[PDB]
Amino acid sequence: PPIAIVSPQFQEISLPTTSTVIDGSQSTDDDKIVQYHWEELKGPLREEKISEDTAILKLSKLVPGNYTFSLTVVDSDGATNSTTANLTVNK
Amino acid sequence: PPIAIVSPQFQEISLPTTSTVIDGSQSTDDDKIVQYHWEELKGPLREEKISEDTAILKLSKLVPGNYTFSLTVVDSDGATNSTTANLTVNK
Amino acid sequence: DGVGNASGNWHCDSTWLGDRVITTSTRTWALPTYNNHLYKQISSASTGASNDNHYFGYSTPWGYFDFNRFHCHFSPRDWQRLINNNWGFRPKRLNFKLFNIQVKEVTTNDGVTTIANNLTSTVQVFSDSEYQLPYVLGSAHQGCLPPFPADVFMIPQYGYLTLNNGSQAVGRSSFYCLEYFPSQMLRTGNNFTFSYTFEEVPFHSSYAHSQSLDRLMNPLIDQYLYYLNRTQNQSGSAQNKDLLFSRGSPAGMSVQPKNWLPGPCYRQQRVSKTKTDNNNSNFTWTGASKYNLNGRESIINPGTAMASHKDDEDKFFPMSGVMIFGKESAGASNTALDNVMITDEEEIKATNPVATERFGTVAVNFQSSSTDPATGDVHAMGALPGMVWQDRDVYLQGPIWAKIPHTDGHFHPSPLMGGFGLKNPPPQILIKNTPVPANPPAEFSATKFASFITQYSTGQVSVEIEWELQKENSKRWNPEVQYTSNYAKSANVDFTVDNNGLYTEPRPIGTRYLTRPL
Amino acid sequence: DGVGNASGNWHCDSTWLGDRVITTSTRTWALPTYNNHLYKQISSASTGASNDNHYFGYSTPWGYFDFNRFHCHFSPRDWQRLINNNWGFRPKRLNFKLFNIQVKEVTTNDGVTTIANNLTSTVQVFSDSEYQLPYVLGSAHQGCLPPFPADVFMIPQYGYLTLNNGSQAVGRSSFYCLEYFPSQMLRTGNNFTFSYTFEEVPFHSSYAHSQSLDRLMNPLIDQYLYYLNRTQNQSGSAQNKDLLFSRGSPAGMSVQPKNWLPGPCYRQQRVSKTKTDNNNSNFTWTGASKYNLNGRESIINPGTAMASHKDDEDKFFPMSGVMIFGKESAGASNTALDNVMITDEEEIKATNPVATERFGTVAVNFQSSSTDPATGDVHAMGALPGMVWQDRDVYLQGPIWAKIPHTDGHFHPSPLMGGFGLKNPPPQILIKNTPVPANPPAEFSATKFASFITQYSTGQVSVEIEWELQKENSKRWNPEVQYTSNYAKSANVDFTVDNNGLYTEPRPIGTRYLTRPL
Repeated sequence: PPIAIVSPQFQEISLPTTSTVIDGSQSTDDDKIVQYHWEELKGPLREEKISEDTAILKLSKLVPGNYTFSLTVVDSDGATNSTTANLTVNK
Repeated sequence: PPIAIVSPQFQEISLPTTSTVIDGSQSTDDDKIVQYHWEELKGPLREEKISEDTAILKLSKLVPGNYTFSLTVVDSDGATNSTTANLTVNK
Repeated sequence: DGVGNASGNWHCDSTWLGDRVITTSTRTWALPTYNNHLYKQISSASTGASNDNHYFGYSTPWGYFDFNRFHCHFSPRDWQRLINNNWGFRPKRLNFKLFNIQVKEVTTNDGVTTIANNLTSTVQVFSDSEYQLPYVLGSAHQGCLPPFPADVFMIPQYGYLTLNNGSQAVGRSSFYCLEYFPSQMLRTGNNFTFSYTFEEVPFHSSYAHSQSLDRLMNPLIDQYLYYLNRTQNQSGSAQNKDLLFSRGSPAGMSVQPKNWLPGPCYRQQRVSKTKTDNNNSNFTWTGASKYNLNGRESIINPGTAMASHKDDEDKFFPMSGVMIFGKESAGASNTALDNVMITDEEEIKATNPVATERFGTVAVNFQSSSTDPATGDVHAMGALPGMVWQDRDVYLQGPIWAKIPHTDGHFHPSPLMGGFGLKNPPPQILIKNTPVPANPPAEFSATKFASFITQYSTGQVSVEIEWELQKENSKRWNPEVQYTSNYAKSANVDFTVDNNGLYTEPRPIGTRYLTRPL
Repeated sequence: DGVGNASGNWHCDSTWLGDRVITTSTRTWALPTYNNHLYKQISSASTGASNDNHYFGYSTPWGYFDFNRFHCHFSPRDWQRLINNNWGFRPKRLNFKLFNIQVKEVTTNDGVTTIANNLTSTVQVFSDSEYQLPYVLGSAHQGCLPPFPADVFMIPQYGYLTLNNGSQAVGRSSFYCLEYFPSQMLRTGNNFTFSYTFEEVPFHSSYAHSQSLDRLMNPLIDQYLYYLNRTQNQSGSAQNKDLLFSRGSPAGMSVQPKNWLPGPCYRQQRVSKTKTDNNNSNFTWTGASKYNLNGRESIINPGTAMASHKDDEDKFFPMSGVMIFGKESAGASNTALDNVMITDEEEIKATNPVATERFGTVAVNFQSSSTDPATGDVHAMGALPGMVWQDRDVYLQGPIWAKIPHTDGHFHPSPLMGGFGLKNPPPQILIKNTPVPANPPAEFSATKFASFITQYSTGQVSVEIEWELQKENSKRWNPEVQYTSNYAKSANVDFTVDNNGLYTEPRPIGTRYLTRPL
């Protein structure tokens, strides 16, 4: 289809240090993938979103809670696949 | 436009000999012309129509009366021009 | 001149002359039939690999000889005899021979393989001595001559990769038909010989500098050049900014005007061999050093020649900055720490930087009364004028040469895996069983052939490289550090066979044991 | 000199000198046993074919080598290297070699074929260098050397047709016994070599005229010759017939006195590649061009060298006036439009007519006051004095030469399929397994043999044709149109192998890309 895979689905970040990376760059295809698209499902506000239309995330300023992003890839010709990630952020 | 010109507009055919040619092949253009298209306006029936979608006519079996054909040319890209011809057929 | 006559003898000498050493090695090979004689293309669209792991290429039935590791020529005693008293070595010429060809043919009649000796079948061999082909050698693959001489090895399969727009094929993608080269048909009585002479490649520096680069001064006399020692006079109350210069130094050695610079740097990641002092992420590929080439990322691995760690930090290693040779009992997927051999690279700490460390700090802003002099941190550094460095060490396992790619420009063409960067490397010797078909039908058919006779070859192969040594000219007083065997009551002798005949190289041996002053 | 020695090496070079190109090609062959060693006659009375499809002939157990296609010598890069900068090419000499013969023999003992190597069996080879035989080559058959060099091919069977009164045999029907020629017995250690030098055949014109034939005048100056412009003065009422001549022309170019004539014509049928604009009949053989020879009709196919269609009429093709090469996945019976390759022939529109178009109109009657000047329509036209034309294009698939038949007269002996009409062509090389009989009975028998040992041969075969090139001498300013590969991200590289090794030629490549002025 366009098959996507996220880095783990499940991460464990220890407080106070909130700076992680979700690596959706191991997502495969039989051709090139035109773009990688990040979104967000859960989580509170006040985060510095950096480059949602790219491959490797640079996540900062994470409130301990439950974040849930989602990677979506687009083949040529267009085909989507949404695989999500969970951010179990604990003190 | 596609400018067309017919051989004369006015012919004089003497009976019994009814075999004429309308030469719409001096019709000009700035490019090629894709096809030449003959039609008919006036005249009685029972004629052997030969190759209305061509350049040089081969007209036969003409009743003394008033025939009126019409040449239409088509440029690439498409542009039409209808110039007619009169067949003053007399005994 | 067969069939009842050997077409060559077994030569496996290693002779040590004055300024040159001739290391002959002869192995027994076995060439199967690859692809069932087809030029099948290979791409990534069948498996469906990642965006940086797409490829496109072809896979021939030819097979190549790759004598491109050092232990294919040097026994561990000859390597020890070399690296202990030599400041350098380079090859002069090689001499390749391929004899005693036996073309067997196997019949698996009713589940029973009956290997039958065939006498009229041939073997095609050509050496690509004009470099029209992709040069797969020097990519550090398997399928070499084996380390231990009493091992039958299996010849690799020659595939090659070309340009791709992902898993597609751009109109620059070249296809190489290898029967469109003049090969040499070899029966069971003939032999393939050719000779080759290397370029005047520089000597591999098989020494370690006994002086640092920032310690190249007389420790007694002080210099005549001054510098700024102090931008704030201590009058016991507050700031003054009197700009005190003073001469030096015999003792303040870190601030003197040096003359040269350490080499280029490109930081890897500091990773502990002890698992308790590593981050709990993965890592690699998240915090690795990698480069964009045509929009696809690739780890540097092992990068530029840099030292592995600081003084007494043996637990750390650069994430991809070291050669990691596998032992036996090491699979090709997710092996633990014990079954590999991380080559510690620490003899080049003098000239070269540390791959897990910054290469200094430049300044950012302009200092004034208003703004403090903020400095930035340098991580990657291209070559400045006045930099000296020393190339990566070679190993008994590691590769001998590589091909300098035929580009319009290249900067210091030493291969990053170590070795001799050659413009015209030793040519690829490609070998292939001539396809002998099975019985054709009685009526003529247009379709090519769906049935051949299953066969394979075997035979011997001699490679004889003459090296050129650089005898040391030292006036060191105290003894050197040399590669010695562990003198102890041991369970098994190192670099030898086992209870059931498995040649196990226990450790990677470098070549930098001697000391030249800088 | 076998058995433990190869009797020849694999040569598959292609060297480009200044004014000549030497294209060696070597293939692996496999010769079966045809007819079980019998001269069985072949006729049409067994099947019962149509009245134009009756034949009578013989079918030998001999087999021939037919290196009579262009891709048996030129790789697609060498063809591109030829046709882009050459105004012509012709062959000088060939050099045929046949080596490494292996005579296997198969035993199908209890349903299990056990192919056993035989060493004393021979192989008969003769080259018919005096032309006593029917010359089957040049009839565009299969069984050539394969295009791709890594293909084992199967040798054709030499049959020949003679004169018939239907499916009967007239008393002029010759029978050719081919063991009544001196062959050459070849064991597994011998080799067949001979050489051949071509005639001074003209260069194949590998260019396209950059001027029309009816456009060979200065577009600025008008001529000094007059002509009849008008046979009716327009005095605005009726006819006058004043016979107005006037000079020309700078602009009325269609009426000027030309100097030469376009070539001969013989109309084919205008057939669309789009199925919706064709008549709903069948058609072919109803409205095809065909000739009566001894009272039996045969389609011309492809006829005289004519252009395929007019300007921007790519959908039309002459019914039998084009070479139609098959692709793979194309059967030998009723294949669709996609699996064939209709060679578009449009570079000779300048001199040659269009095969779907009349070659002008002659007049029929005498014009007078009584009868109008009726004109008739010309369809077929023999050669008038002053006609120029240009021969049919060659292709990478199509044939190289043909034999000019030894008649008392022939007009412009170029073969209608394109190529080099040779009086003395390359001689037929015929090959045959020597019949080795099985065990005879103990008492003498008069009947010949109903039992032989089933066997077949294999081996290699080298053909090395030296060509003579005609370097271009152009003073054209703007760039030429040359054969380029499609530069795009493609799924598969053209003229290469596939995922499972099938060499597929994607399109027919002509040779007329350069421009000489007329």
